Amino acid sequence: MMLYIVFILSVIFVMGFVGFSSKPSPIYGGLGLIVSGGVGCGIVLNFGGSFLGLMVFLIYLGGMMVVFGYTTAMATEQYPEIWLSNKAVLGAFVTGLLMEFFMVYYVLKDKEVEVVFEFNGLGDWVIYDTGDSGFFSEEAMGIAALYSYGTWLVIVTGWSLLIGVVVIMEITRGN
Amino acid sequence: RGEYVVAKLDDLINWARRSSLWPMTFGLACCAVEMMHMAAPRYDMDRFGVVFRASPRQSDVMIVAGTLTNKMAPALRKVYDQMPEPRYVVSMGSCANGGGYYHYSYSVVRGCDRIVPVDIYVPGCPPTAEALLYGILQLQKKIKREKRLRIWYRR
Amino acid sequence: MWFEVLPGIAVMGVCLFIPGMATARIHRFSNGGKEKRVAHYPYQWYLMERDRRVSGVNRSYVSKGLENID
Amino acid sequence: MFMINILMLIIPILLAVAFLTLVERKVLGYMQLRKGPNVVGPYGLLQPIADAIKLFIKEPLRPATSSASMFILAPIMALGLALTMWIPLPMPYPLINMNLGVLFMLAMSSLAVYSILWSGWASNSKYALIGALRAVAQTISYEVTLAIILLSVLLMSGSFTLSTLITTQEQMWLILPAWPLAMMWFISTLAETNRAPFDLTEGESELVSGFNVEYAAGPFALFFMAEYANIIMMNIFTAILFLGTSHNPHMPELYTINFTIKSLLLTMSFLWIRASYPRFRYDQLMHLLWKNFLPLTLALCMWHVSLPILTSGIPPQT
Amino acid sequence: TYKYVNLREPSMDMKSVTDRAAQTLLWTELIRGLGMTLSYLFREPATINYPFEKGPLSPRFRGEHALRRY
Amino acid sequence: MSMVYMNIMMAFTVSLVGLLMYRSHLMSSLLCLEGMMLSLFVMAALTILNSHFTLASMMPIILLVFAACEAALGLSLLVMVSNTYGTDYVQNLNLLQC
Amino acid sequence: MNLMLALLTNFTLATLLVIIAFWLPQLNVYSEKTSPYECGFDPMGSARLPFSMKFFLVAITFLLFDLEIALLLPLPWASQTANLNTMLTMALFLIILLAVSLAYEWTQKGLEWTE
Amino acid sequence: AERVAAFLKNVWAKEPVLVASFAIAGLAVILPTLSPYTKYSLMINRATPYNYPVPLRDDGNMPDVPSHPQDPQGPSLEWLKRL
Ligand SMILES: COC1=C(OC)C(=O)C(C/C=C(\C)CC/C=C(/C)CC/C=C(/C)CC/C=C(/C)CC/C=C(/C)CC/C=C(/C)CC/C=C(/C)CC/C=C(/C)CC/C=C(\C)CCC=C(C)C)=C(C)C1=O
Ligand SMILES: CCCCCCCCCCCCCCCCCC(=O)OC[C@H](COP(=O)(O)OCCN)OC(=O)CCCCCCCCCCCCCCCCC
Ligand SMILES: CCCCCCCCCCCCCCCCCC(=O)OC[C@H](COP(=O)(O)OCCN)OC(=O)CCCCCCCCCCCCCCCCC
Ligand code: SF4
Repeated sequence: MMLYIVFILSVIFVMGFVGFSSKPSPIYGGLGLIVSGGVGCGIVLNFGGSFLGLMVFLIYLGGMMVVFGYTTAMATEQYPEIWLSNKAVLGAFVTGLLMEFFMVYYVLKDKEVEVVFEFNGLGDWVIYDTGDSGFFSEEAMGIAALYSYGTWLVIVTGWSLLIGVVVIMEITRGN
Repeated sequence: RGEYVVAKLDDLINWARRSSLWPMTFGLACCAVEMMHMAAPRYDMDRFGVVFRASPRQSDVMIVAGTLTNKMAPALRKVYDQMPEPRYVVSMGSCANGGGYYHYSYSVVRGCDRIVPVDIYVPGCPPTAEALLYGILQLQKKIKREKRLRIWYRR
Repeated sequence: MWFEVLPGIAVMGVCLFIPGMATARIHRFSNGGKEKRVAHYPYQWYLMERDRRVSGVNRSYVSKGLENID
Repeated sequence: MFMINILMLIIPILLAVAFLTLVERKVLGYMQLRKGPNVVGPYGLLQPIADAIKLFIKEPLRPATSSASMFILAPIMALGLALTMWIPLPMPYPLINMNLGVLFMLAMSSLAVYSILWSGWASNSKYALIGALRAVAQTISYEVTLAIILLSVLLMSGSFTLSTLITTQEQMWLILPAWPLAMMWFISTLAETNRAPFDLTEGESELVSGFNVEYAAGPFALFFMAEYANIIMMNIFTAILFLGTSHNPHMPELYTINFTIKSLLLTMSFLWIRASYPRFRYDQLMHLLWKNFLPLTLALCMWHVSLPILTSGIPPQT
Repeated sequence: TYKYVNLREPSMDMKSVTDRAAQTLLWTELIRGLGMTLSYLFREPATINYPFEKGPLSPRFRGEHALRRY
Repeated sequence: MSMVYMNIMMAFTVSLVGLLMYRSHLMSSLLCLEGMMLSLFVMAALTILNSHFTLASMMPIILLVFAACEAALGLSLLVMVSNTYGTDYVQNLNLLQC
Repeated sequence: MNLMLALLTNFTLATLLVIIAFWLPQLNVYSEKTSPYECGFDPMGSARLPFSMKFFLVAITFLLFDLEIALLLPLPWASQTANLNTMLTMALFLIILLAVSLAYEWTQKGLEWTE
Repeated sequence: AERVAAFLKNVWAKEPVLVASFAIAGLAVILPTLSPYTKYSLMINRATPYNYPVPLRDDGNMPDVPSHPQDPQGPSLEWLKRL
């Protein structure tokens, strides 16, 4: 049912994580993180944040494109490993999906599960707000306050990105 | 009737293949200069649907334009092999036909037909740009008379 | 001559014209001859879901004027 | 009636792409003192139909050294994402009316890059690999400039909605107030579409065929279809951004005719350019956009943040 | 006798520097390249309609061999 | 604590366990750090968007800004490791003994 | 619903075209046909060998600048605030620091590809 | 004034893109501090009614608060209709 779209996207979100957490060739690990970024954008986008969902997808699409170039230069071998070529990779991949299956199986059967925290399986739609906003997007108004309210945040992040460029040149200088 | 249908389908695929011939960008010797003039404005092979493409995996025709030497022969067979079918070979010039001026050389293959199958032989040294274009239009007529589906229909 | 290039542009132009025309006409057909209601913000969506209830036929594009008040 | 709307979008798109190949070959032909296709059909009108059939009845091969799942996923991803970048385009009414349509197209254009990287890598060929890593360099070159060029224009429109760009240009095209930004935007769509003089991922005379050297038959056609659907789309985007068309709600067809003509002319300029200029070295493309466009784009971004404030011309949020 | 092909010193007066600045920023010499290919688009192509038309030859042309009679 | 929070919190645990169990490639571990940041971004965005905490809506963006700095910093170190040994294997990083 | 159905149709059409490509044509597969392409001669080594990136430093810098678009894209909404003096100050400060980063790398030969 | 003019001409001859960049950016920082219209941008943003204007309970001692929307009291947008 489409009422569980958020839950169905979060299952793919975990499956993508098991994709790169099992650590095959970073080429295939990068693909797994793109799938998680794509569905993660979908999950966030269904809670009312379209800018946040599209932005994280946009940032991670460029992030894994640099990682792809770095994988062909410094993280490549003759036979890049897939989720089936190695027992250690395959073992961790099957284990991740089985735990995902059991958690999904129990939450949809009992409507509850207790692991550190107590989770509810009624559906994500039961916690949404029943009132409408006005003529604006609340997420957009909060993000636009960074420049009027977040003067201190803009300075530290701005300085951090500046020093970030200085640092990477220093680290990679080699002399 | 089933024979009528396969006849019309055969006319359709035969038409599509002869109207969209893509020669491989492959020339060896002087004969490739005359092949350039067939792409030049006067003859404009592109207007017949004949477009060069460099990758053997996107080519339908190989034009062996020039001399084939023993050193190059393995390379020719490789690029011919890497052509998805259906694939046709056109042999252009005396060298590619039977060795030409260099028939009796220690280092020349006496005809490209010793290495690959050949569909059309274009004579000359070099054939004029208009003589190569005759061979291409003669190849198209050869494709127009194929009976792939009709032969399948009565197997 | 160069004007022999025009027939290929006319066919291409007709193909680019259809998507815009089809969407414009399909929207009219699906909203009772009006533009499809644009709801970019919750206030507009709130009014569209109120139109469904007022229409009495579960359609937001069925308008009810002063004939429905008395 | 929504499924009919989808089909009335993708099918005409695939037909326009088919005849853009004819139009490019004839326009390149006449700029080269020749004719181009005129035999297969009257004036070559059946040439695209002959090419489509030829490619899809030809043998496709999976190279012995290829990674099959990624080798076949790449062409599917390319065409699936080239058709997905048309759904928010107002012509004048979008199929999918998005509040952040400009962001959506940016996100999809960054995801469509991987149809090149995975295509080239999965082929397990040296020329496909060299082609794939040229797409990494190309994306690093234009991505920052492209996004900030859009931002500068949107500071005069006031929203990320594509349909709002129609209202912004109701009195005047944005080419006038933003001609410096329109120049850089146009060059960045050439780089983003891998078009000459920035056709480096393929680079015929250098890499034979680049990232798709190992592709044959139908799978190759999907990459070609995706390539040509993108250039039309990136020029429809340009016409909406800088050459706004008047929208009369009672004559929505007049918008489409006028908007279609501008898109055709911008698309013709892509073919006009491919016939006129040599090819950049892909390290010279990086320096073009980081040392020339980025310094200017950053300056113009500051200028367009301040200009609305100091003139009292900040656009409405909605 | 010889000539230099690329031994020239550009002018440094403010009007010449500005002219080169306009060329760099406004792509004047690239726009000029566009104008040359636009001219060809409106010229008659040099293509002949083979096989209905044939490229000119001469009586000295060396084609297929033949044995003659008296 | 809806059923979505379970999967998001499980994603973080998977990426954490993935980061703490190296195979060979330093690049494979860098992906797990970027995976963990993605989970935290999603989990924070969900909580903030659901509670209508308007001003907090910028926090997830500030979380991505400093995730890139770390990711860039990790890549810069990976360049120097590769330049010294020709690979990004972590078993070569053993000259220093505890 | 509409967006999801539009995506399913685009990738279903893309998939069906690929399926037809592999099942309609006549195939004749043999070893030499599917060997890797290297202009006619056998490749000398594996395509999976390391491929040096000469623009690695510029690629790292792309990660940092690509995060400025996330911080800069909210500007159209930021201009709607009543605190324009503060908003315009921090908008220009943020863009300027982005420019100083470019100037530093440019002057320190950071944008030049390694030999 | 002679040596400085040499610097400007030299950069204008070798980095015309950068000369335009710094000139454009300089105007972005300077003009807002000088334009008389900058104050109206603040007023227009403050005059846009996103929220509902919640009424004030009338205790009988609020002479500057209107009782009806069309009363003379309260802020006026006459300036905006002419700006
Ligand atoms: C002199 O010394 C020597 C050399 O030195 C030069 C040499 O070199 C050589 C070696 C020689 C050779 C290798 C051969 C040389 C021969 C030549 C002809 C080269 C000379 C110069 C040229 C300029 C020739 C042609 C090259 C170019 C660049 C011309 C440009 C025009 C073109 C038409 C090329 C392609 C252009 C376009 C616009 C695309 C057309 C491409 C297609 C594949 C067709 C369309 C594509 C499709 C996929 C089909 C469309 C429809 C689809 C996909 C379906 C859509 C619809 C649906 C319903 C689905 C030798 C021996 C030599 O001695
Ligand atoms: C007159 C046209 C007005 C309309 C133009 C509008 C476009 C403005 C952008 C283009 C720049 C032109 C404006 C600059 C002044 C030009 C007039 C001028 O400089 O005076 C002429 C005089 C004659 O030059 P001359 O003596 O032969 O040799 C130079 C020796 N210094 O030269 C001199 O000797 C005076 C000293 C010259 C050096 C001054 C510094 C010039 C370079 C600074 C950058 C100018 C561009 C800045 C704007 C960039 C954005 C476009
Ligand atoms: C109030 C807030 C606004 C102010 C913000 C404060 C920060 C301003 C700077 C932000 C932009 C960062 C870049 C600034 C440094 C400029 C770039 C640089 O470092 O140049 C160094 C340059 C190196 O080049 P080199 O190899 O030595 O060869 C040429 C030698 N002449 O060596 C050189 O020769 C350079 C010579 C000096 C260049 C001076 C550049 C000044 C730039 C600011 C001018 C702005 C005003 C101009 C516009 C006026 C208004 C129209
Ligand atoms: S056949 Fe004649 S023109 Fe052709 S390669 Fe041989 S010698 Fe040269």
